[PDB]
Amino acid sequence: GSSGSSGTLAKSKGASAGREWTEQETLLLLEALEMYKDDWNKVSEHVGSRTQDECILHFLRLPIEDPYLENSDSGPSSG
Repeated sequence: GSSGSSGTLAKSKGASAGREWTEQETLLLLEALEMYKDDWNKVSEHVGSRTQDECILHFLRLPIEDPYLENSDSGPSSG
């Protein structure tokens, strides 16, 4: 089924337990993406609790870049 150019899709997560990227991690990934942009081996190390593979994936997950749009707030300290 094809409607538009972009591959429309939705992700439903709630019960499936496993791994999760925390706002903290998300940033780390970027920090390295600047220095070890290509050097994945290091990237996986920069983060801390992530492997080369995982890192690569996460990278292809983040939302689209916007010119001007108020993003969510850090909020409380999620435990």
